[PDB]
Amino acid sequence: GSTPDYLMQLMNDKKLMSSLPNFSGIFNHLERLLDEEISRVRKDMYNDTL
Amino acid sequence: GSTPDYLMQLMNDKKLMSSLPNFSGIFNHLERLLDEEISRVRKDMYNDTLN
Ligand SMILES: [Ca+2]
Repeated sequence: GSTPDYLMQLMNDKKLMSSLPNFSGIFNHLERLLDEEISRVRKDMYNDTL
Repeated sequence: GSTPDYLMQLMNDKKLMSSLPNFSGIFNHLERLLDEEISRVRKDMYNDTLN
């Protein structure tokens, strides 16, 4: 039984990062790490179905 | 040994985040994910050594 609240919070962080490409551009890895966490979360929620 | 380039880039990102508390504070999880990746990287580099 999975909870969407975490995923929802992450995607709001992601929307925000997308809105600030100038800030994102001064970090080496920051936005990629958020993307990877989001992919991980979605995979987990789906796999707790199988 | 060296050069541990990925770790240095991450730790630079972390210092930059610390330097920008107002920017960091508008996100729910962003800085923690960075902290977690750093710990993971240091752990892997150390474990690769016990081989
Ligand atoms: Ca922190």
